[PDB]
Amino acid sequence: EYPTSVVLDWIANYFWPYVRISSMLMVMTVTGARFVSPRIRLYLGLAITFAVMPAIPAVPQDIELLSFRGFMTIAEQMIIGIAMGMVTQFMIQTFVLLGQILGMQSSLLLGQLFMFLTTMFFLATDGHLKMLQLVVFSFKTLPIGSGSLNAVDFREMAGWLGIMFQTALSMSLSGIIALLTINLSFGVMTRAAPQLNIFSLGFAFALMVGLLLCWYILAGLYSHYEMFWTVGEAQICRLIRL
Amino acid sequence: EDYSVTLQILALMTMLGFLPAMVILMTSFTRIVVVMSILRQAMGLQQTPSNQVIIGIALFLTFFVMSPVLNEINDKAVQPYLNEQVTAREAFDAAQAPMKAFMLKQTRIKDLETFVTMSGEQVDNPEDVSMAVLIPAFITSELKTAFQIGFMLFLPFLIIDLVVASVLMAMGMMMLSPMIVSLPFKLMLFVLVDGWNLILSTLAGSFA
Amino acid sequence: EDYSVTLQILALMTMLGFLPAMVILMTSFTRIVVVMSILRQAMGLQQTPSNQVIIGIALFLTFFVMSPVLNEINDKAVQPYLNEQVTAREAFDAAQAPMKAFMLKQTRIKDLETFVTMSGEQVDNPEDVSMAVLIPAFITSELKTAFQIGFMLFLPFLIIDLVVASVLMAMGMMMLSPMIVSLPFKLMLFVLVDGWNLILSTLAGSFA
Amino acid sequence: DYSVTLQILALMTMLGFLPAMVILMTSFTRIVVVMSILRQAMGLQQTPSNQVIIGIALFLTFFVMSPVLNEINDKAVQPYLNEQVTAREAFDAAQAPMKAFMLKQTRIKDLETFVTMSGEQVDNPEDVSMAVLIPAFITSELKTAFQIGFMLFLPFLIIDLVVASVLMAMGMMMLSPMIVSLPFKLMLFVLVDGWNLILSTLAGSFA
Amino acid sequence: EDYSVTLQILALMTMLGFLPAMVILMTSFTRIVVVMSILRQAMGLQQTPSNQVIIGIALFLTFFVMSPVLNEINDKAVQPYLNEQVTAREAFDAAQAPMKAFMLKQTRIKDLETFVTMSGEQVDNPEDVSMAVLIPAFITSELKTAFQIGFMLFLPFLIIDLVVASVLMAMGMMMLSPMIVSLPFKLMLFVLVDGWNLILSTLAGSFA
Amino acid sequence: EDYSVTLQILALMTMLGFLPAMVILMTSFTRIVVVMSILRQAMGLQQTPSNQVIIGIALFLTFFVMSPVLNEINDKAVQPYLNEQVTAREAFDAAQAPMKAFMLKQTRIKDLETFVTMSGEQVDNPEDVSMAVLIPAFITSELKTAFQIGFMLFLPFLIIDLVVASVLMAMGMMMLSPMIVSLPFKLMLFVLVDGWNLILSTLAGSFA
Amino acid sequence: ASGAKVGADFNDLLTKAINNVNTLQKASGDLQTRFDRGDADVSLSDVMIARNKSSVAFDATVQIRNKLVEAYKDLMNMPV
Amino acid sequence: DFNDLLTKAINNVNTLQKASGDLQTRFDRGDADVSLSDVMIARNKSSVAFDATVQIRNKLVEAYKDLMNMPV
Amino acid sequence: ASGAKVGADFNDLLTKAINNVNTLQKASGDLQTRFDRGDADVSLSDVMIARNKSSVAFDATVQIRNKLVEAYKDLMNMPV
Amino acid sequence: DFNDLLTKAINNVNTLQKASGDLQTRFDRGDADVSLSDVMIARNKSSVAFDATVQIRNKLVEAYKDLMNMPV
Amino acid sequence: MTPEMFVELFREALWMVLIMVCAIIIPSLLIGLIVAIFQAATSINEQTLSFLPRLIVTLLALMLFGHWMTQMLMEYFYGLIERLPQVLY
Amino acid sequence: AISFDNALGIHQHTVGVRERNAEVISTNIAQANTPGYKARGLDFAKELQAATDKLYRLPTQPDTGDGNTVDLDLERNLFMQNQIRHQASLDFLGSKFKNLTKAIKGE
Amino acid sequence: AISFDNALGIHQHTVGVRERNAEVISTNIAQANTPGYKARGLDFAKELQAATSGDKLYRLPTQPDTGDGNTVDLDLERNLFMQNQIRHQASLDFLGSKFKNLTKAIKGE
Repeated sequence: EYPTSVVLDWIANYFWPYVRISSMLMVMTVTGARFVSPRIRLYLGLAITFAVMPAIPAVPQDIELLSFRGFMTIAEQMIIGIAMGMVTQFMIQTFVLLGQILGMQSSLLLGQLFMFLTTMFFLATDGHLKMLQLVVFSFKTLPIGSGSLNAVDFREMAGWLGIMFQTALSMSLSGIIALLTINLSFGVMTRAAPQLNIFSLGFAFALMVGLLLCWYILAGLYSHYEMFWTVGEAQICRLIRL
Repeated sequence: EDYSVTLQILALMTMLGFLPAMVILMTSFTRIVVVMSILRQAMGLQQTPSNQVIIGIALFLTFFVMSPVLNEINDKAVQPYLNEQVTAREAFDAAQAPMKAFMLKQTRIKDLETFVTMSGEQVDNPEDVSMAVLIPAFITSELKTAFQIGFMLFLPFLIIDLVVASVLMAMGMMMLSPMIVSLPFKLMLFVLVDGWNLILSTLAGSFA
Repeated sequence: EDYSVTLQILALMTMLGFLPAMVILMTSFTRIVVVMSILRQAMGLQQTPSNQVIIGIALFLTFFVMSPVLNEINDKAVQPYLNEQVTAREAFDAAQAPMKAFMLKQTRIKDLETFVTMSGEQVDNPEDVSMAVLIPAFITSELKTAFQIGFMLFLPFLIIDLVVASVLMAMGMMMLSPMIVSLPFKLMLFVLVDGWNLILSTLAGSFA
Repeated sequence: DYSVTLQILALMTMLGFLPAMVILMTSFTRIVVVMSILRQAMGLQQTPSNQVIIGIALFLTFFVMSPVLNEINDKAVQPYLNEQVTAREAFDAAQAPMKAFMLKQTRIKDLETFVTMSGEQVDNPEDVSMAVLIPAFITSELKTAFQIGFMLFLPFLIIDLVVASVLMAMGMMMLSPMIVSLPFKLMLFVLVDGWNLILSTLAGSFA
Repeated sequence: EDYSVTLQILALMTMLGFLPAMVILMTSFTRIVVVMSILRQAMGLQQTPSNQVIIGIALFLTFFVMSPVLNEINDKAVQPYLNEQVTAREAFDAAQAPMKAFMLKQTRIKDLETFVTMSGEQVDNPEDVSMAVLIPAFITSELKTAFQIGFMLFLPFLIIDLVVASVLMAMGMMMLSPMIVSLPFKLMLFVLVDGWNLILSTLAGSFA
Repeated sequence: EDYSVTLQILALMTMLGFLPAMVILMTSFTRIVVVMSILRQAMGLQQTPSNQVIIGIALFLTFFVMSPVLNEINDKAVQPYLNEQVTAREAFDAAQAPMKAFMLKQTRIKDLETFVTMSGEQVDNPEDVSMAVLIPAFITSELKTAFQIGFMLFLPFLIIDLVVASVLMAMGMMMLSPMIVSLPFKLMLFVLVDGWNLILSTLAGSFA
Repeated sequence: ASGAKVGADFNDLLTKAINNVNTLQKASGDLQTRFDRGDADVSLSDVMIARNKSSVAFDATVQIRNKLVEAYKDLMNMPV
Repeated sequence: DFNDLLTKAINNVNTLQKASGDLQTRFDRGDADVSLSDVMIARNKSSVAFDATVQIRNKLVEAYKDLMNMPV
Repeated sequence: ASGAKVGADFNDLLTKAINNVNTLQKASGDLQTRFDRGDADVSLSDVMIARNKSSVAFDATVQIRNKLVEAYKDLMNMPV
Repeated sequence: DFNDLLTKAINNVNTLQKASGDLQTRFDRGDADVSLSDVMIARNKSSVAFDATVQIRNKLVEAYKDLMNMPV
Repeated sequence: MTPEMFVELFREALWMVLIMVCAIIIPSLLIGLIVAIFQAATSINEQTLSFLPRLIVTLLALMLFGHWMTQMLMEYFYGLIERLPQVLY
Repeated sequence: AISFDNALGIHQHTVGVRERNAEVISTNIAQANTPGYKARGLDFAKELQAATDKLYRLPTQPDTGDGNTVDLDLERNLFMQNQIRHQASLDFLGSKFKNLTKAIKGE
Repeated sequence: AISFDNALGIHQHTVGVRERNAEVISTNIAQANTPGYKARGLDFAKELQAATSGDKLYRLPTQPDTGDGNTVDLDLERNLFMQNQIRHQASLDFLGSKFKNLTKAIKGE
């Protein structure tokens, strides 16, 4: 044999799967966090790619490492990885949306409270393991050589903003109605004497009830997360055509 | 005559370095972000959608709308170049042309006239104007177009807020802030009409 | 005895090293950037146009308005230098002369007066002043000129903001925030007046 | 056995992979992440600085993993210096103490996920290959560090919510609560002796 | 058996490599930087004192407070080593002893107890712990001490911020930012109290 | 006695490495930098003058205000040195004296007193203190002096903000932010007073 | 085909080369000590040939090792 | 003045480079009045000067970059 | 299996190698100075063998130090 | 005393360099009472001392740059 | 552990801040109503009058509940620390 | 392993034996004319065993009354062979450190 | 474009042929004294063409053999071996610079 074929193939058979894996990690909720150093994340991507190597099919040998076609392959591996990563960011920020709408309606940082708890939901439900299982499955059903995200995948991923508001409103509709009715009830009941008004007195009353309602929101938030994850996971499988 | 392999690699790496500029100055990224900036500003949420997801959705939206032009570049320029059918110099020109055509489809005649006189050059056809002058005219048209769409998106939310304020004042409670009451109504009406899907149709299809 | 080829290259590589300083201090980049910054803050949008787009527009504008001086450098200092007609020392002077003349046309005599006294050099004619003195005087004049233009563009948006607040206070809805309702009108006025094309044309015409 | 010239080259090469071994096999990963999360918990951004954070982790990862280094020394280093064992056997004799430590500090679910992804048939958890155990170890340690770190975040988030609501109670909607909460965030950490409490639990967390 | 000259040169050339680590861990540089970092955040200015100036003053401060330990090292270890009175190991031990006395003087017992138990060694007196277990205990003690000092300095500026914010709410102008209207008073308090001298004096005093 | 040519080059090349440190610690760069930051904070714009421009003006001004010191360095140190009239030892000492004299003239007694007691040295007169005890004291006084000048400039913009805030509150509109309304007048006050010439002249004149 | 087969094939290529280099080094060592001890069946020409090949073989081993480490050091300094 | 100092220093560099180049050309074209020692002393003389002006330029640019890259 | 015990053990391992290098250098220097001073019962082969051993031993000491210092710098300068 | 320690070390390096140059000048002038071994010994001592001076300076400057670039 | 246990932790934390904010605010809310009803009875229409009385009791409440809120934050931190084993097991 | 004893092989001892052998041959040539001197031979395998002696050479021709058993034809050939083999041992042992240093430094 | 063939040129095939020629030349030198052995020649142009995409030439003696039959002119073999080594060194420099320039462009260093 000529040693060029052996060495080049392994680099092509390792880095190209790694790029998709690494690109998903940098956009992922947990592995792409600001707390972890890039070096720890880099080693994690290297270790995952090495371990899941047997399940990854051999890349086509037609495309050369030093060629413009190989350059396009690197870019389209990232696009697949970022697609999975953005879905995870969409879910967590939707809960951040849920936290801030309650806080805004509470006459008021509350997004961080929901963001941290939703991160715990992601870790406790083994969401990170499922994403890693999804990306290795992507290697099977969406081969590296022939295959990339089409225009329909971009439009479906661009339509997730409506998914955010609809899901965030659905979670908070019961609480937001409660916030409005008590504030309207407080307004009408104290409207008899225009001397009292509310102003800052209304600020104190609104925030106490808003915090209390957030206590109710956290009581039944887990069920909403489970339904939300199913919607997000289905979108991810649609991207990888599984 | 054709550039050597070493020089072609240098040009390729250079365009990768300027890649963020090409997205935000030549593609549709500027219009989408500005319009989505208005939508976040129109509703009572200040930073609630957060900057990360807006850019990520904008990037995916651009790849959706730039797919025809990107595929046209792929077919006309990349395929002959990969098959070694054409030289690097003409392949670069064959890739530049679809970008120029797309920027012409999203610009205005008045904007081109201002910059072509500003550059102090001579031309008679808009089709062969230099890309250095087309870029400032393209984004200037994009900013004006985005403000038009954003203004139309801002009106229904202003409509809802004014109605709620009038209702509260008419009921006599001059003490309650309209923003807290109006926010769920703005969000509810944004969801039950599926507002984002409508915005996608009027934004992605606005280029054509 | 012109500078040797090795020293000539060393000088040119140093000038490329200070290229950001030359653009941000010796050119029209600063005034355009500041005026765009004031206009962005004048409206309700905080950073909707984004910083990269603002600088991207300014870079093209500052290249177009300085094309005459750029050509004058080429026609008097570069082409004679390449054709082996002028000493490299002479060519450097021939390139610096149009740049100094342009900076003097956009400077204020008060700025020159204070910096000449600050440097403590006995110079009378306002044309043979050193670049060490001219550059701080020029950038000071550009900042003051940008503030004047920024105030000019700010006034119409202040008029809209006061009218909306006054009208809302007339109806007794003091709790309603004027900023949320004012913004669509600010976008409205700026777009039917063709603001983006207008401001960039005036900024281009300002440097004269 | 490999020649003397080659086996000198082998140890010299892997002598430069020592940082690699620390990050993804020993307790350096969990402590740094917990330190980084707690640093973001207080209003200070880089006051502890990266170098001090690393220096504490390096001392901690030596005290906590000291039993691991003891077994490697007496089972691999000592036999090799007495010519009682060969190069490959000594290297294998060092993997076993470290593979045992990594295996016990991971989550079953993560190992179950990774063996499925690696496509190897292993009947019992204690026989998994090191190629699949290393990514499983760091993935589980990341989850543990995030879960431990964010629980430390909660008391500092409690202070932020209390002070922000109090400021909003008086109508002072423009005063930023973060600058007001910063002095109290530092006080909570020093009153509970935080720098000793987290390290004591982190040291005792491993096995 | 004294080491060879080649090893001794190689041994103390390695100390220069670890010199930055000694400053940030075994010296007073850690506390001084932290206190001035919190002091900067206490005032309205975000990064006006600048990192380099903060480090510069800290380096001068840590040099002046560590002079007795540096003098003791020279007069106990360096001079006998240069005069061939003691060997290399004795000189190394003689240099370490004053350094250990300084760290143990400014440490906490509980911090020492925490680390001796984790390491797993017998301790009956404070002056028996190895430097490997004293370094992490010392920096932990310094961070707690630095936080306590920073808290005290923060309080007077917090009082001003609360007063000025409450006064504006008394007149009813809620939209006016307290931060802008409080910065001149925060700066002035730091002036007439002469903070830059007493705070540095306390930092020097706190170590002795 | 006199340092060899190889050692003289090594010392000179060493000082080039510490040139940035000497600019921000031993010159007028720091005070001018701080004042512009406070002046920028006083006005509504937080990043309009731009960091690069502010440092650029600070570098030009510190060249103008340190010219008497630099010329004295040239005359006293360099000219005898280049003509072989003084040794390398005398030239370095002759260069240090004018720089020390400049820092002694702008320092404060209490700041000198603070570090002299901290350094533990026996000093009879301020005009002979060591360099290591003067640099921390000089930068300390410059920071304090910078705050006093910044407070002077902050008041006129603060008064405008207070005036416009109370006028808006009188007319009953408690939801309109005074910062937007005040900004055009803050800019105008800096223009018709010719701020960019008045402020810089005072800063240059503050070292005389 | 899977990616593990390519990795195993690359691993066997490296192992085969190391064994070949090790075989030459041991072969040279025996021929050196056979001629050095005084055995009359060993020719100085064959000994010099043996140690020439082993020296060249090991030098090739050093070059490959340095490139592998440099690539790894390049790899760890990447945005991620 | 300091400006004239900077100007003189550079004019010293090109004078050494100009003198070195002339001696190299005279020796190369076969002139019999030029010795190799004169060429080697001169060409090493300009090499040290040009290396010195490269290092000084590098240090000054690094100082400028450090000063301009600090938050104000 | 205590922190102090292992710390002493690796210190004992480290100080043993340093003493071994020191022994080779002192032995090399002792052989050189006896041959150089004129001692008849000292062969040049023994002098050359010893000083070659010391050079290799000291070269390993410097190279191992560089690996440790670089490894220390890598862990301290990482972007946490 | 630390100031004395630094100057004394520099004075030792400067003294060695002066001795090295002194012997080279005497030997090159043709002085009879100068041996090449002393010249080579003297200049080797100067080379080692100056190499130490450069490396120590580089270590201190590297230490300075690490501290100043630290984000506070 | 399980996501439900995390929910219990976050509800417990939000419950504590509700107790913290209630102890501070309620003294100010009562004074606000007392002044407002007094103005209504006396037909006094100064909207900004009842700001200092709310501020005074709010500051007094913080001083009065200084020890209790401390003891409670520190013990909550210790409670979480002693609950870390739940995570490790 | 990885010790100088194994890295150098037996080439560290052969150089010494070739020096001792050269000394003995030099003694034999010098003492060729002195009567009563018996030629001394060195057994190579003995110093091999001493690494891991000083024998007598039996003449091929009778003496001539001197009793000296030194054959100058034999000594010159044995000195030539020892000198050639001594240089080879230096080459073998010298390259042991050259390879050893290249492994450590990697260059 | 942007391919290793279009980048390296014929400097990769030339090196192999130059090593092949050295093997042929060294064979003639070694077999100089073997009677009946005929000197072997190599055509560079044909070998380079075969290498780029993919018979026995004998050297005519200048003088008759002395009876053995060997037509190896050792004076010519040394001259050709010296020339082959120089041209092979140039080819390595030519091929080595191809990789250095490629690495320089892909990294901008």
